[PDB]
Amino acid sequence: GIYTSDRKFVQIKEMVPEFVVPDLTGFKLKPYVNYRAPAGIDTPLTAKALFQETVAPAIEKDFKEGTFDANNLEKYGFEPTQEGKLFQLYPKNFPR
Amino acid sequence: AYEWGVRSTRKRVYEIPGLEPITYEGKKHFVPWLARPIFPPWERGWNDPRFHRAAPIHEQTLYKEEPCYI
Amino acid sequence: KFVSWKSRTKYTVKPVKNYRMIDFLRFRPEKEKAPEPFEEKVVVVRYDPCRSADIALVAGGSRKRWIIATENMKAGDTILNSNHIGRMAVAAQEGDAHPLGALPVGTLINNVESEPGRGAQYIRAAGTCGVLLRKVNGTAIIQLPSKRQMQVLESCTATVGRVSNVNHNQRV
Amino acid sequence: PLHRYPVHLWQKLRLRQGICARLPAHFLRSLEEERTPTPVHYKPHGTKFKINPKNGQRERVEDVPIPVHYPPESQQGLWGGEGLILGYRYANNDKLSKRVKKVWKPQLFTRELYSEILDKKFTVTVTMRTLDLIDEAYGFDFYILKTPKEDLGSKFGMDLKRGMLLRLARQDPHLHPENPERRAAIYDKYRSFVIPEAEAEWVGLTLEEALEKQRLLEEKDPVPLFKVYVEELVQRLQEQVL
Amino acid sequence: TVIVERWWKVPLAGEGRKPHLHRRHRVYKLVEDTKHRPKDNLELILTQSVDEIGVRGDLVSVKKSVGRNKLLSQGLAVYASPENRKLFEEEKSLR
RNA sequence: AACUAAUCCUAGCCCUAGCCCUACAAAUAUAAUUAUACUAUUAUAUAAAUCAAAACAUUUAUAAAAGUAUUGGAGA
RNA sequence: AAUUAUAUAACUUAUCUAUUUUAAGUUUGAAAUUUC
Repeated sequence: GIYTSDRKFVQIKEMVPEFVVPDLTGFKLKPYVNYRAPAGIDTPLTAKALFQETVAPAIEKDFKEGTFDANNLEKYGFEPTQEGKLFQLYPKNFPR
Repeated sequence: AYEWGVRSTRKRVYEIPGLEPITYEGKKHFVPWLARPIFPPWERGWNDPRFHRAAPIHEQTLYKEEPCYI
Repeated sequence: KFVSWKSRTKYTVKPVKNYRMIDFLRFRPEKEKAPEPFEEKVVVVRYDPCRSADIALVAGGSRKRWIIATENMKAGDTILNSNHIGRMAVAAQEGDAHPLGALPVGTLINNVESEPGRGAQYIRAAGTCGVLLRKVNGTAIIQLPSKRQMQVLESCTATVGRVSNVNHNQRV
Repeated sequence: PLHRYPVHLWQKLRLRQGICARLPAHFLRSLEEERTPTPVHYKPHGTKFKINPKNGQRERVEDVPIPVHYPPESQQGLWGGEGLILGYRYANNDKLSKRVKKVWKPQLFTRELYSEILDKKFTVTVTMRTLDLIDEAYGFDFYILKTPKEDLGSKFGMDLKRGMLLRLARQDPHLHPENPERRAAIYDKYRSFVIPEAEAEWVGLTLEEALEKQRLLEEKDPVPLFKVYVEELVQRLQEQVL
Repeated sequence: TVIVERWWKVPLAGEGRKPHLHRRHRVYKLVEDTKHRPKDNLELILTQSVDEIGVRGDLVSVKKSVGRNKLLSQGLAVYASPENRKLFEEEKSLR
C-alpha cells in the first residue's frame, strides 16, 4: 500500500498480491514419487528446442507451400514487444 | 542593505555545424567525460494529483476580465 | 540553495513565524494614489527581533507595511511620504520620506540610501542620525554612520529624525 | 614478478588491442602520427658542433627545448603557437643578479573572425601571431584548414577544422544558404581540403569521444533468437530444396 | 611574444639519452619580451575612419595592440589579407 | 617410573628463474549496502621536507670512455 | 641597532587601456647579512 499525507496508510488493492491457488482435486501428482518409478533422462527445454518443437513445423510446412514471408514472422509466434501481456518475459513484470 | 531580488538567493562545441557532440544519454547517468544531453519534457503516461499544478487564474476557462470582489 | 525561513508568499504586517517583514523603500506608491505626496498612519511601534532598531508600523491608504522607527515615532502618528520634488522645500516632519531636494539643510535624517534606487542601507541602527551637511539643487551631502560624508542626488530618499534609542551613543 | 613489457608499452598494447584496433584506420593514423609544433619561444642551435669539455675538441651538439605551458584556454581559443613560460628569471639578464620567480605572459586577446565556409563570425580568444597567420593564410578559413593541430594549438580550432572539412567534404547546402552560386565558389576556393566524409568526422575527436563514438557505432540491439532461428531454418530448408 | 634562453648549459646526453636538468639549469634569461617593449608594428587595413591615422580603406602600419586596442576594437581596422588588400586599396582609388 | 613441565614436523614463508597483462536471492554510493521520484554529479598542483654539508643559507646520486673532465657555500 | 630588503603590494615611468593629438625607479616589507 501507499502512505498518504499525515502518515495515514491507504492500502492499494492492486499492490496486495492475490494468491492464485490451483485446483488439486483429482490431481495425481503428489509430494513424493515411488522408488518404483524410473527416472527420466534430463532433456531441458531451450530456445532452440522450443523453436524446433513449435515454430519449425509451421515454417517448414509454409516454406514448402511457399506461403512464407518476413511480414508473417509474427504469425509463427514472434512477439515484437512483451507489453500488454500479464506476464512479460522481458522486462519481468510478474511475481512467481 | 536593500536587495533588489529576494534575499534568499543571496549568501561552442554544440554550435559547430556538421557533427553532434556525444552525450551520456546512452550511459543513462552522468559521467564527467561526456557532454550533458538535451532532455525533452517527460511523459508519465498518467496524471498524478500530487505532481499536478493548478493553472493560473487567467488560463481558467471560467476566467472573466471583470473582477468579482468576494 | 538553503531553504529560506522567509517563506511567506505575500508581504504582511502581522508577525510571521515572530518576524515582521520590514520595508526599507519608504516611498512605494500605495494603491489608489499618484506618485505624489501621500500620508500614512504609524499604527504601532513594535520591536523587530531581526533588527537592532524598533520598527514602526506605517499604514496609509489601502496598504499596511512595517518600517523602521525614528527617534520620536510612536503609535498613532501620521507620517507623510512624497516623491514630488517641489521648487520650494516640502514641509518636513520627523521620520517622513522625501527626496533630499525637498529636505532642508541641517535636519537629522536616517534610513538614507547612497545611490538613488539603492534603498536604505545606512542609519538603520539604534541611535544613529545622519546630518544633511549641505544641499544645492539636485545634490545633497549626508553624513553616514561610517563617518563617510557622501554626496548623492536629490532623488535619494531621507527620513527625518534620529533612530530610536536616541541616547544609545550616550550610554555609559 | 617483472612485467614483460615496460609501463610505457602498456599504452601501446592498449591501443593495439580491443576497440582501439577496431577504430577507423584513417583516424588511427591521425592519432598515431605526431607533428612537432612550430618553435616560437626557443630556437634550435644554429651550429651542429661545439667544444666538448673533457677532451677540449669539437663535438656534435644537442638541443634543449625551453619549457612552454599552453593552458587549456588556448584549446578553447585560437592561439598562434604562443604560450605561457613558467620558470625562473635572472633580473637584468645577468647571472650575477637575483633569481626571481617569473611567469611570462604573452599578450592574450579575444577577437572576432569571419569564416566563409561557416558563413559566421566567431568571437574567440586569439593572439597577435594568429592574426598575422590568418592574413598569411589568405583567410581565416584557410588558416584553420591549412594549419596542423599542433601549430594551430586549439581544440576548438581543430573542432572548427572538423566542421569545415565535413562542410567541404559533403558539399552541404548549409554553406551560404540561399546562395547556391556563392556556395560553389567557397567550395571551389577551399577545394584543396575536400576529403572523404568518414575521415572528416573523426578529425580532432578526443580519445574518450572516439572510443565512445566507436562503441556507439558497434553497439547493436540483441537479436531475438526466434528471428535468428527463422533465418537459419529458412537457409537450411532452402538448401534442402536445392 | 616572449623569448627566453637557458642560462646554464646542460651536459650533453648523447645519441640515446636525455640530459638531467638541475636547479641552476632551470634559470632562464630573457633575450626579448614584447611586454617590456612598446607595441611592435602591425599591418592593418581600415574598415572605418580613425582620427589622424588615415581613413577607411587605407593600409597603415601601427603598433600591434595600439592598432588593435584602438583601431580594430572600434571596427576602424581589419586584418589585411593580400586579396582584400588589393580590393581595399582599390576602393581608395574610387574613394 | 614424581608433580609442575618437556618432547615432535609441517602451517607456511623467503629469494631468483619463468611468466606480464589483454578472465544465491535480496540490497546498495540516497545516510552506500534503505525495493520506486527528493538533492544534480567529481579526483589531482614542482613532490617536499627529513636527510648530507658534523649548525645553516645556494646546494645534497637515489658495455667502455669514467667516477675522468667539467659543475659545486670549488664543500657535502 | 648597522646595512639593506625588484617576497608581494602599491604608486611614477614603461607596461597595458581608452581616446586623441608584470618590468625599471621609489616606497612600504616576505625577509636577508653582521654585531650587541
